Amino acid sequence: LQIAVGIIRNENNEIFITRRAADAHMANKLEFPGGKIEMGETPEQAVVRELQEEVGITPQHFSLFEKLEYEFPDRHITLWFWLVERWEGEPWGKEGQPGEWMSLVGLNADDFPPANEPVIAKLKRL
Ligand SMILES: Nc1nc2c([nH]c(=O)n2[C@H]2C[C@H](O)[C@@H](COP(=O)(O)O)O2)c(=O)[nH]1
Ligand SMILES: [Mn+2]
Repeated sequence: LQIAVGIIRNENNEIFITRRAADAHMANKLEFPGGKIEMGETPEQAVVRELQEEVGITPQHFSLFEKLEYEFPDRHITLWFWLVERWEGEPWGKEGQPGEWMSLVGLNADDFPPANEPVIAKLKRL
């Protein structure tokens, strides 16, 4: 299971975070909008499509900030963390999910999935 997520951050060094549903894997956890990279699709396409679907924006000139693999108690997933600094549209809860800007400095890794630990840390430096 390959996963593409977008680390969306504005000029104010804030990132746009969303909270996962109470009945989803890693429920109630904070997260970077993202989803499964589908067949016949590239990870770059997957992140654009996913952000469009989840927060209504289209990533532009983004880079791969981090790529890693994590083993959850019942599944193994590869995460593709894209740093998105330019985009069209305004990020919002397009799928009716909680969404808001969060200072990079005040992020608490414990709030996100354990898989994001290194990314969250590395983030506090760029
Ligand atoms: N969207 C998203 N999923 C994440 C993050 N970290 C992380 O482990 N995941 C995991 C949780 C899910 O098992 C999977 C995403 O699949 P869904 O979007 O279908 O929930 O990847 C993250 O920052 N964003
Ligand atoms: Mn998702």
